Amino acid sequence: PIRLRELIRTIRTARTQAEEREMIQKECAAIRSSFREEDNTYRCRNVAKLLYMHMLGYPAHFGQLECLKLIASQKFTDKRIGYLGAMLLLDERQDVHLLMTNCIKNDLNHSTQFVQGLALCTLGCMGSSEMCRDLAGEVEKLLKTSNSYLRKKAALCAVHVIRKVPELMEMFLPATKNLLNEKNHGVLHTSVVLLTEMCERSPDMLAHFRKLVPQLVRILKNLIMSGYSPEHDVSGISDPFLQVRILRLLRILGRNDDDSSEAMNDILAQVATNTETSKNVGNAILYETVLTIMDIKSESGLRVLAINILGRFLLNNDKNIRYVALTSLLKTVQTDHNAVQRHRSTIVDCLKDLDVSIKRRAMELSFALVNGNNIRGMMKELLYFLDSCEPEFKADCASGIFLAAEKYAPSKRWHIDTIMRVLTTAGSYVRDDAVPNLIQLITNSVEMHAYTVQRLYKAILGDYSQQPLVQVAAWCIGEYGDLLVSGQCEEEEPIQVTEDEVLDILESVLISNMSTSVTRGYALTAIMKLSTRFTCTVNRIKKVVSIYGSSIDVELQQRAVEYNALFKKYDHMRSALLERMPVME
Amino acid sequence: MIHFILLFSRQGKLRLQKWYITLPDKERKKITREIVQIILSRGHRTSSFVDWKELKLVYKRYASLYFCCAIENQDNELLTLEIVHRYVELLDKYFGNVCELDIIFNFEKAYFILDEFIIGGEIQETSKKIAVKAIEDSDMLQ
Amino acid sequence: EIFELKAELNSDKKEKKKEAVKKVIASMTVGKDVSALFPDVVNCMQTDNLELKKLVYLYLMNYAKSQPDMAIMAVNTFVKDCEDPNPLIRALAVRTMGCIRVDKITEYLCEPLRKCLKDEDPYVRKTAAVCVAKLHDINAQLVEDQGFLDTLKDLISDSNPMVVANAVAALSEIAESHPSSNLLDLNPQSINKLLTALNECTEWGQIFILDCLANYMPKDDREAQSICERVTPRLSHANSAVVLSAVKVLMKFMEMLSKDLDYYGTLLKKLAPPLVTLLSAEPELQYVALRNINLIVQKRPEILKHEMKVFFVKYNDPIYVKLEKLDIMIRLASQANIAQVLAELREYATEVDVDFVRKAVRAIGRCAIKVEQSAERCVSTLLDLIQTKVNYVVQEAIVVIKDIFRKYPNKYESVIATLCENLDSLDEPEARAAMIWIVGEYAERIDNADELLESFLEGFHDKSTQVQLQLLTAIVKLFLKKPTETQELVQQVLSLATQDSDNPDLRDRGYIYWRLLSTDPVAAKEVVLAEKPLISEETDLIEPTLLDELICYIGTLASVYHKPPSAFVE
Amino acid sequence: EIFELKAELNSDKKEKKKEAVKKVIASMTVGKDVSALFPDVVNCMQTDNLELKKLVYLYLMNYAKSQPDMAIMAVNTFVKDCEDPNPLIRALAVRTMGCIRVDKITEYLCEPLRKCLKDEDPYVRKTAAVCV
Amino acid sequence: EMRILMVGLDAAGKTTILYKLKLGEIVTTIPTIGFNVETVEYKNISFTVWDVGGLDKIRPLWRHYFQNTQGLIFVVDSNDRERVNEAREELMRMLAEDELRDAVLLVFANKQDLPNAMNAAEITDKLGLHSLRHRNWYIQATCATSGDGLYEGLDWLSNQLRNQK
Amino acid sequence: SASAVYVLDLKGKVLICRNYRGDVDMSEVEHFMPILMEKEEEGMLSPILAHGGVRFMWIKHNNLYLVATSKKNACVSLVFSFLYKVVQVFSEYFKELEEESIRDNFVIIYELLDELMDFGYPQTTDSKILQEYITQEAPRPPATVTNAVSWRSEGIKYRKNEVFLDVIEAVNLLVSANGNVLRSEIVGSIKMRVFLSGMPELRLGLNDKVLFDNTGRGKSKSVELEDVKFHQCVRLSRFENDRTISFIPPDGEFELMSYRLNTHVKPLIWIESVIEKHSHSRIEYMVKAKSQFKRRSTANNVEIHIPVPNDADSPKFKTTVGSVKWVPENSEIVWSVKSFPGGKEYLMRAHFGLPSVEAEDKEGKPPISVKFEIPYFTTSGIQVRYLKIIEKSGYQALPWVRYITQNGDYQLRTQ
Ligand SMILES: Nc1nc2c(ncn2[C@@H]2O[C@H](COP(=O)(O)OP(=O)(O)OP(=O)(O)O)[C@@H](O)[C@H]2O)c(=O)[nH]1
Ligand SMILES: [Mg+2]
Repeated sequence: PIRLRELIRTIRTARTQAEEREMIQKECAAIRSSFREEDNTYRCRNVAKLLYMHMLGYPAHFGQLECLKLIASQKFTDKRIGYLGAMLLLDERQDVHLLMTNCIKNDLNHSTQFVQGLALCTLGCMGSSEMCRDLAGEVEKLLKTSNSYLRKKAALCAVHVIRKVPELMEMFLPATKNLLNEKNHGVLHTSVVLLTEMCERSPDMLAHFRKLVPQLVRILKNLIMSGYSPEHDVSGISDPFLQVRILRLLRILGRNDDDSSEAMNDILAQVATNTETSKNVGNAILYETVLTIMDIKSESGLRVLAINILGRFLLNNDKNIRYVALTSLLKTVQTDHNAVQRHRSTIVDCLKDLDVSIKRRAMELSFALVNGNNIRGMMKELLYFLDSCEPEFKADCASGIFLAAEKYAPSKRWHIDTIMRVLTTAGSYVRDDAVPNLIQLITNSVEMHAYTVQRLYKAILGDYSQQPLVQVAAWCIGEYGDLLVSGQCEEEEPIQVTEDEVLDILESVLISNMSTSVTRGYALTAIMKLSTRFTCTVNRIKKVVSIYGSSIDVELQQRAVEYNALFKKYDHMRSALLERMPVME
Repeated sequence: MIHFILLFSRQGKLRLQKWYITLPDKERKKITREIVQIILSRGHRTSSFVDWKELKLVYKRYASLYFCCAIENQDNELLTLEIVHRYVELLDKYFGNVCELDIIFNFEKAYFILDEFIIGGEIQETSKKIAVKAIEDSDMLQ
Repeated sequence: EIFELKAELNSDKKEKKKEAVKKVIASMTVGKDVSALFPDVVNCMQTDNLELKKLVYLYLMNYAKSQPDMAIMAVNTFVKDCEDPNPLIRALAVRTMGCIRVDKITEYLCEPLRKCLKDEDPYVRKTAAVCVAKLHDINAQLVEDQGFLDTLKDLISDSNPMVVANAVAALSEIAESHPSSNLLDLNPQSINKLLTALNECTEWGQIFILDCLANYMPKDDREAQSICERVTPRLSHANSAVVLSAVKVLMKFMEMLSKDLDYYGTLLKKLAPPLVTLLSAEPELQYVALRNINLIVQKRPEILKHEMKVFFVKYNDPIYVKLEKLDIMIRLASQANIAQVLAELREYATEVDVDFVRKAVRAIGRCAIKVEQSAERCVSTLLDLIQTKVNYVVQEAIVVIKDIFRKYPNKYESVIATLCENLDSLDEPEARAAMIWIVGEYAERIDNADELLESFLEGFHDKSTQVQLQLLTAIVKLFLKKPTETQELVQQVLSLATQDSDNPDLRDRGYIYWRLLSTDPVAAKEVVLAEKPLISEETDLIEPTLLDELICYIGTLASVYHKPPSAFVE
Repeated sequence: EIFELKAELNSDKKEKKKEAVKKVIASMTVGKDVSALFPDVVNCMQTDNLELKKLVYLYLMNYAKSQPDMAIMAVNTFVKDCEDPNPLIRALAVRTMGCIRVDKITEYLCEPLRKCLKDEDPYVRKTAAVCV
Repeated sequence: EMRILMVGLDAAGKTTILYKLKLGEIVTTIPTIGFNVETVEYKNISFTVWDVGGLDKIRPLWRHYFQNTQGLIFVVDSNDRERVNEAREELMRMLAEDELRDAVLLVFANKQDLPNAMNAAEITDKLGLHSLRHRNWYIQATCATSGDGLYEGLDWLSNQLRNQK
Repeated sequence: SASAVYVLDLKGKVLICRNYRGDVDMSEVEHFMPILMEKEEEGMLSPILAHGGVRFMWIKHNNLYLVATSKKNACVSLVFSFLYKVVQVFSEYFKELEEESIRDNFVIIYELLDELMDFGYPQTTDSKILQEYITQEAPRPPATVTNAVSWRSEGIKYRKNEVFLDVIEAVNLLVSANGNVLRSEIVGSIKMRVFLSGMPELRLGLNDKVLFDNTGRGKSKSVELEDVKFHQCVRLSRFENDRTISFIPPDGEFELMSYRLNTHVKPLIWIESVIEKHSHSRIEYMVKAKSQFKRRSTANNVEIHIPVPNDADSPKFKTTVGSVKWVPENSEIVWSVKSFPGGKEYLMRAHFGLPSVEAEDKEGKPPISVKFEIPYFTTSGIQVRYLKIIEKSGYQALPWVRYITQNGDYQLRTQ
């Protein structure tokens, strides 16, 4: 029975983890044989050493009985370490945490506010939804009291029981009424977090809570005009935590209301001027202000000043504020789509930043910055950026180019030009989900498949290791070989479409192990398609099917058998079912 | 909503973990080792912001010991840095010139300052005096 | 800080400059940038101390590239120190001159190297022989211009076979660096001289002079046997590296022996107990040893086809040895050793290493594929491993029993009566679709095949392409097997496949199945219910043209990787 | 070397100036000439630590003669420390004031000595009697 | 966090307003021969105060805090027109150092209860504080037993210390 | 063929580094430990790592990673066996091989790495001859460095002339959980301590089956040498001719021959045990240990290890002969019998507890490994016949021998 800090020094005197695990299991067996004696005196430090093992990640699953026993103790420190072990070793899926219900319930009825503080603490940190339905009648009872040490814990415990049971929030509506003049700002902070949560959950609660807008307008005006407080105060603001929470409750309320949005008009006009962009905190205040402005249905004159704020936030050399300004313009995409578009050179300039996050947010901001006019010039630098990307940006950029091109394509020719340029420059980095999207849009095209599939064959002759490229290309060849090989049933004057390497490129994909076997599924599907699309060179692909009948894949063996039966027995049924596939949406 | 709180050293040793979302221990080690690998492999002019798995992750270098959280990606981001700075001042006021060994030897007191400062992921006391006073009163109960 | 060290260096006392250069190489030891102290430790080099100049040569080696312009101040000192009564400092300066890779320096480094080739002491001669290959690595055509190749051939024509062995190592390096222009193959008389050089040179030299034999091929039966009779006692050596190269040259030269002569079987039976004994080595050599055994048992499977008991894994063995012993047991699974191998693999799914258990289940499957005799015992063992109901064990066993059913679908119709209950909440799509093939393929002895697919058709549109396509094939096969019950099922899976799904091959196979069902559904009894041929499996025997190239590379990185050497070198 | 010690001394942390004055009295222990660090350890004297000020009084005793001109910066601190609730620090300051033999200092040292004669605790009274 | 002095001519009330700042009291204070030092945690900034008296023998003893010195407060005595000229010459002797240049000036117009005192403007004229290059100076009317004007000097001093929000 | 021989710490920084060819850049060692953790956590832990075109051949010490880097097709077993010989020579030099030996005795080790290898080529890797001109306490190199016989320098002289032979048995065994033998082989190793004068030559006499078949005396007791791998010093051509172990001995301690054979004799110590694995309560090890060998030999200091559950608690051992220490640091027991005679059976009954809650993962079932040691006994029955000292001076040396039966990996599989 050594001390906790003795085990700390024991593990810190270990260099090798192959020896540190030996030093773990020594004292672990000491704790295990100690728990066989049912000792309630050293149980504090035994469970503490066991939690020190769990913190570095050692087997501590067995010592949860004794955590429950420390919660089932009567001394204060034993209960303290027991609730620590309950928050650390127990969770929702532990399956043994349901025994805490009676103990937390009696410790919610404990005389001390600190033991009730721990009973609210563990229930707010990890109280399961089944435990929420068993304790929320006593959670509100500690909200029916007025102890300012306990009300701040009961309000966020109510946030937790809404978080785990969102159909139990109706019993805290009568418990949250008109406690919104509490002078303790901690209780007031937890109450504004609770109102933000309640307004986030149900629209039926909005109408009860958009009535108390001017009350919290007065509270926020009292906190903004508060020049100094001894506590609550970092960088000269009396509780900016509660200021951001009140501005966030102002952001989610009045977002589709006009009366409450003009009830909060003047305090937003004040805090847009009574902030300070010097340290981090006032920039946070002003950014939450501009978020509140851009999310409510505010006056556009507020939005003039707010876009002036965000143009200043782009100018700040702090990468914090550059991330904030990119997130800012990423938030006000649809709201004020015009005044964000004149930040375009700065948004493109943020693509050359030395951060993964700033390049990511500027990339997505240029993606959301696309309209029906900037599609020409921006996509050139966007694909230049994709060519100058990193392999982690290539999936997101390859998706975003496709998504902003499917909406705002000025020309279906140039649309497929940009798509084919991306399919060359990305290759095996685009997601396979975008491949049926590209297939669906090029079959939504009807007038250009010559220009599509000729350029397809011009590109894919050099490469097949780009896997989604040939995922596109095999279906493209199988559906539009008749437009690829045009009027060439026999040998003519030499045109580059040759109907023998057209089959051999797919066959070379087949023989090569650079093939995900849905490459091979698409390719054999294209082979069976081009027996009717081509009358030029037939009965050579039937050879490929007949020799392919003993391949090692399951479905490809099924596919070769089900083809070879048609190619040898039901040739009259092959051209009957090889019509083009119809267009869906 | 803060989903987790992580405190890992420069060498990668986990000094404090916290989970406000109940995900199992293998997932805990996976996510923890991933985040430790991400932050230790990033420079010093990278805004201390990472968009990692639907989370605008907020970390900060105060010393060799690195601190890590992640707010929900619909909230303000700089206030999470102010939360971590306020908790730094809490550890400095309760411990007194807070060393690494003060965090190493007396980790459970840092866990309890965290318990009396944040439950459920949200700030429960915005005063920098009432919280340390209450934990010194709970220590005064012992 | 470094000015103090340069002031210690610029003094005239031996004990001051000695501690100065020790502080220099101690800063270099942790890797401090002591490159700035180059041209002043150049001056503190020509000393009568022999312990001091090794540190200086270490600095010059570690900073030859660092100061390409300031390094010209050492050539006179090198040609002085190559003129010393002590051969240790001469050979030390020679091996210093070779490792300094600066092309501005090595022009003046030809003639003192030529002189130290012609020295009396074999120590500096075998140093200068390796230094010839060092300079040929620096500048090959300067070595060709100076004619050091002939002097390298004259140290092949030397006595005291350590100089000869370093000459053979240097020649193997230089002829490797050659385009084989003027290839340095020997007459068999110099080869017999190397055979006389074999019982005398070092155990490392006994490797490199066996490395020249990878470049020569004998022309007679008596010549090959005559050299292999003294290649043969090299297999009884303690070092596994001499044994491995001797195995390499014997595998190279056993294609010249008459199999009808009794010397070839003498080579065969005397080779296998050394190959079994090399498994008792220390395990990092055992990894390359198992890869080379795999290279040999593919080349000659008759060697280790009676030694199965030694390829059983042990608990102390790491993952890279336990996974390769499984592959050797695959390459050596025969008709009579079925019980020990299958009970051994039965005790291999009982491990906590997940990938080892997956590879073990795949080994049982490759055993059921490779031999048809114990496919049934593989089926019984794998069903009893399904009876463990460990999730990844079932996720491998479904695919493995599927691939057993693909090769041998014949007498396995009462096995699927258990496989209907196989933890139907299986998650991995490679074995979900495998179980879909097991159901739909065997949908005549499975009576509840419709209602189990109702679980598989619920979350239909987001699983995979493979799982959805296996459902699309297996329901058509089921409905062809029973047209009464699954009349709605084939229609609803065609409606889920054709209309709402945009999965393109799934769409194409759906429209094909629908046009087949609408055109002539009775003709599907010949179209989709065509008699499947015997599936040509994926036989993993390496191409004998490539394998004979890999007979020429045993003990190499290509021998480990089972690749051609040019496939990975740069 | 002593500028580093004066920089440790001119800080504001208790543990830095504490190790600084311990290094000062350790140099004084072997007898190093730490007389040059007089007027700056004069400033680091009025502390709430009682263990620290004994070392400072030891320095002032060992260097009263050494700095006869710079020693005028302690009389206000002595008449302050003779007005303390702790009688140990009062009698300590009294027996410090007596052993400092500088005639420029002892003119202002009559009345707080007279007050500590008239104190209640016999410890500081029997100290002030010897200080007379 | 930052350090500061309180110097000036003797009997000018600077230790009186010092112990007014520390505890809020006007305690009996001798004419200060040695020094005084307290700490005032104000606006979350520990104003570490280093009084040095204005007796004639200890006026040359001012340089031995001027090693590692960040600020300055010069407490004037308004009621002495006879000694304000030698206090001015003493201030000009203190400010004529190549070491005392980070020390911003903070003038405390003190003993502002008697009718014979100057205002917060005539003292600047008698000192000539407008001719101060490299000196952020600020005069402030302070009184001891009321404590008025002391916290305004602390406010301006704290604005000189921090350059943040 | 390595271009740069490296030794890293357990973190990945350079303890000591030694380049030879410049084919591997010195900055590429920094990728090793990230590639080590990257391949290790996916089960691809191999002695050969790769970074594009640069390979990483490595063996592992307790605190040291002997990283051997190459870019082209290096001869691999060359590199790994040279790594093992560097480990053996440095263990001869520095009896503990740690970072205190690297970071402080750095005067000699760079010289050692320069001497053992040039251009990636091992040239002279024997320890005792390298002692004679590389010291930490320099003259010309010895001619034994240049000699064909490069393991025994002339000039060695002792007062007495003694040759100590150590015939050490090592029974390898893998008994399945059913109770049958899967593999009963014996790797035997003779280590010699030779203290002679000058350049002697030694001919070892053994009771070989093949040599007695060459003689015609193959009906008495003999050993069936299935394979023998000798030292370099044994003239192997003469052994191929007529089974002759002809060698000039090295000086001091050296291992002569490492032979291997298969043995169908019953195992020495049979371990039967039943395990009553109850859910969340306890476990029982009713283990018995009988000896199948003769009633004249006594097994010294056996350590019969049974692997136990990891989170067991309150250990109980109703033993008969021999002490138990429960080792939960390795999660096992050590049933130690000091004097274990032959033909006797000693019972041990163990009883543990088990926690009421299960674990997240499984533990595994390691086999039973015991640590017996028997003097004056060879299970193979191999006996040295003669050892003829040949010397130009001519004297009587003292060929002494003792017979030791130990284990190799003496495994018996568990339930
Ligand atoms: N009437 C009046 N007298 C004051 C006021 N402030 C200070 N004084 C007088 O000035 C005297 C100065 O007291 P101290 O503070 O000890 O003097 P000092 O300025 O510190 O000068 P030294 O102690 O010598 O450094 C007090 O005793 C008071 O009598 C005031 O506001 N009103
Ligand atoms: Mg005063």
